[PDB]
Amino acid sequence: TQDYAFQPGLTVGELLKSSQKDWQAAINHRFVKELFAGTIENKVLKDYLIQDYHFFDAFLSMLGACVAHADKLESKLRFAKQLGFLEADEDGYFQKAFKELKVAENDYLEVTLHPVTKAFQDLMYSAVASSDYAHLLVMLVIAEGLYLDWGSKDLALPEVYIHSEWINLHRGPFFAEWVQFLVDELNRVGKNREDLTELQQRWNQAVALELAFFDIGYD
Amino acid sequence: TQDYAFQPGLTVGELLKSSQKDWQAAINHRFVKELFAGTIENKVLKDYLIQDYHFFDAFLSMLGACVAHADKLESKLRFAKQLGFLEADEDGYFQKAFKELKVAENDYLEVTLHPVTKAFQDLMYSAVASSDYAHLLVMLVIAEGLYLDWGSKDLALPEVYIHSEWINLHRGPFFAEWVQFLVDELNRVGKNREDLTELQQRWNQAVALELAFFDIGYD
Repeated sequence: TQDYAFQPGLTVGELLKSSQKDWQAAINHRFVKELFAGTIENKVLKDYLIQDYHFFDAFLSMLGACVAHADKLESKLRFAKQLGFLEADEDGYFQKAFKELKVAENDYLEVTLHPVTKAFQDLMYSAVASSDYAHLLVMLVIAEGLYLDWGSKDLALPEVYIHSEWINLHRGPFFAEWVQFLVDELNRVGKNREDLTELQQRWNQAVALELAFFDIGYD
Repeated sequence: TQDYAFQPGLTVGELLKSSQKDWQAAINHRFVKELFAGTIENKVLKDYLIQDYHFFDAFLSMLGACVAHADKLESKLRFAKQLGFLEADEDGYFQKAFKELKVAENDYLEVTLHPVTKAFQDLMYSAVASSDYAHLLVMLVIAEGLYLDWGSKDLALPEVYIHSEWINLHRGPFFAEWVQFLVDELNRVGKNREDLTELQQRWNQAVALELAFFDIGYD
């Protein structure tokens, strides 16, 4: 019944059923509302972005691990394409946002990982350690799929670059096609697996952490 | 004493000493001579490129594993940048070259891996399996460094695209800077390692395989 910005199919559709409350709470979080309105306080966005730049570090590693462990050359190449985009456009955003928000390089070194950020990294690095494409895809479908689901909201875009660009990085046909690729891959490789319970446990925990992460800047 | 297109430094400089004969034989191979002259037979280039597109598959995986296992975010990002380049420009070359040489998708599925190609993949996938950044860098410094060393030769470039573009993909300031990055990284992480013998054994075997690979099209 629940609609999403992507077409979940069978396996991802099944995984989504147990995380619904967390998923909906995340995409309708205060953070998302205030970002779209342009009303979000700089201190809140700054704190979120500092923690998120650590997410991004482990996130690149997951994409790398998919290039390493995907079973199809075409899939490897699509991951490679996304990695090039992230180095150019997403890292570019972070550097511009930190300059605007007056975050020096060391003002990044010195910020402690929030317990949620630490939990998320642990979970991401365990997917890397598994060398298991399905476990990596669980993490990526959630991170990218949930961000597409809020990014795709029918709300007027805010005028300030540091607001609009964070939305635009998680919105639009290129990102939507990428998310559907990830979903299609998890449906492909997830189809007949013995360890669906383990995948579901990872899935549910990662959605919970996505929701908790949005509270970081409001602490 | 031996000059290279990159500055080897300490650790890479030491590794190079035991592979000199193979290295020089590879960069002065008939393949390289005939490619630069534009005299290489289509059948020879085709056979080489078909086997090389399997090298490229495992090669992307090694780059991915470096994004996953590099110890610095800046390094991860440089690997991510190179992966985007390879998906765009290098895969693009392969698709154009196969079209020109009339190699159908299935004329790729059906070609057996040459024993050298198989050996090289095994060695590349073992570096991936190690999750050890130094072992991955050994493989990448050799693959990219040796290709820069022949690609950088002071010989007039041939006129035919399928010849010139294979040279141009392994020549020039962007590729040279990439190779020096890789060397600098191996010098950084290789500096104090207990398993230098194991790294040297990998190194020497990979250079030997690079040399053998050039004979594939002449078999």
